[PDB]
Amino acid sequence: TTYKAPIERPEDFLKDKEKAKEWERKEAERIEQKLERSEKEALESYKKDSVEISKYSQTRNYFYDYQIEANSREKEYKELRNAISKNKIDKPMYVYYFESPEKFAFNKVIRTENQNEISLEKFNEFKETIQNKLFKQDGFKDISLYEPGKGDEKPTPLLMHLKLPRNTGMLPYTNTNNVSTLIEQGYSIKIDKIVRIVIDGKHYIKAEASVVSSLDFKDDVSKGDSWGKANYNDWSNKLTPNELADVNDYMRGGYTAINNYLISNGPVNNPNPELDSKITNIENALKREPIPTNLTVYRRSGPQEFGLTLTSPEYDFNKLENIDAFKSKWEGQALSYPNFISTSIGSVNMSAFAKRKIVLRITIPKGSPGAYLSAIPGYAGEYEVLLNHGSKFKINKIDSYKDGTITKLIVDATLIP
Ligand SMILES: S=C(NCc1ccco1)Nc1ccccc1Cl
Ligand SMILES: [Zn+2]
Ligand SMILES: [Zn+2]
Repeated sequence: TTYKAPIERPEDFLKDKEKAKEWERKEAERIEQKLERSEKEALESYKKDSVEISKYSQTRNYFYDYQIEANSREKEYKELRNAISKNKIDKPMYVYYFESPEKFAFNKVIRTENQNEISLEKFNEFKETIQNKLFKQDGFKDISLYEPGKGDEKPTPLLMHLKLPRNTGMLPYTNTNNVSTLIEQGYSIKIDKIVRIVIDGKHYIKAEASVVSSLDFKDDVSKGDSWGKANYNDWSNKLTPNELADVNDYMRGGYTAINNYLISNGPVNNPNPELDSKITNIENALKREPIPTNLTVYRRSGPQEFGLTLTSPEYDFNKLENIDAFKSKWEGQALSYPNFISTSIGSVNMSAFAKRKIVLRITIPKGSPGAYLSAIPGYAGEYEVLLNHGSKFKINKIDSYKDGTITKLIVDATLIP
């Protein structure tokens, strides 16, 4: 039943640097024979501009489809992405890399770079920050295949020991006299265990991390639409006529009256049985065929969703103090929506919400209520997934990016069951 690999390796090289580097060099030479000339050229460009190429691969998919196509960095992105995808690994591989604790919204400082010790207080604070959370990792990154020792670069107090699952793209390559391994990331990680370790008198937190598989179509709306239609083409027929009629009414513009009623706390202030009945039916419809796999969706959120307005000075994310204030208020916090929440399987910008500065990137766990409404023909919504009213979201991490000269935010959140 097991595939025999061309160059044998264990799942983890552990502290064995010599054996890891030997394997990595042999793999780099082996995979080089599978690469196309345009793929080899993309790898050469990568070594001369890795920082900018990596930053581009993190946020390229948030633009309009025509902007992605027109971007001068897109050709290089596609070629380097294809190169890594030429070596999907046959069995899991544990990798190692140093990470900033800020990557997990930990701002209390594990220890300063010049400091040695890690207090029990900071270790416990870090544990409570990362426990029971998923964190999206995205973009090109170089990783190591063995545990660092004395002679190795250790730029932070946090060491990631991450299990890459089978079929993850991994590209070992040569760079002048050295060898490195490139991955594209693009998955959720969970930190299962943290331990204090000592390397040459200095203390580090070693984080045992694993990938929690999910669908994330990003700018590939065609692939997302195929998945949505494969799972929800027969959804309309699973509903009662009243449920289907209320879902249809909502989709055709009834969402304004229903959601305004929910936002205004209408069930408490002025109960409307006709609106309550529609809400009941739509909620039931969303529970008929739960989201069948962990799924990432994207919502271009209005400032009112985060207690701001279009003219609020706090909504100007071009100022670093406004980003820091937003992160302080929302990172690690829960956000509950009284209304139904429309999202898209695509991360691309859309003309209807062109100027919205907040991109809510939601991971929906398997079994959540929801439905791919765009499986119903002739609908305005773009590749739409509707989430149930009253949904709660845990905000895990917030990032920023530039959309032209306007700074926008990416809010990495998880739907709570
Ligand atoms: S940050 C880091 N590894 C990640 C990496 C590979 C290339 C560039 O950055 N340090 C390290 C060095 C040697 C062995 C193991 C580790 Cl974790
Ligand atoms: Zn010590
Ligand atoms: Zn309700």
